[PDB]
Amino acid sequence: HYKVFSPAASKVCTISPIMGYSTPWRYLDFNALNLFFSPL
Amino acid sequence: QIFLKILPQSGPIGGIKSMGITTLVQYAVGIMTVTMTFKLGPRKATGRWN
Repeated sequence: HYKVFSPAASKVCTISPIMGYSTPWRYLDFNALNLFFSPL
Repeated sequence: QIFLKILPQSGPIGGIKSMGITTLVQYAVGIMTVTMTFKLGPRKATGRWN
């Protein structure tokens, strides 16, 4: 399912309520330096 | 071994009044420059985690 992510807001919230879409797809994330270098 | 000394120089001998055998007061200075080469071996490879 493609779902619509949209919570309700009015305690500190964002400038305006946020909205987006959630997809059935997963994606790869390797945005970190420690993943490529061992401590040695 | 590198041996260094100052070649002695004789004092005046002649018509001067009983000078006698002497040596000229001489001392040496210089710059001694030493160059040594060292063969160097690469660091051994490491596969540790830490």
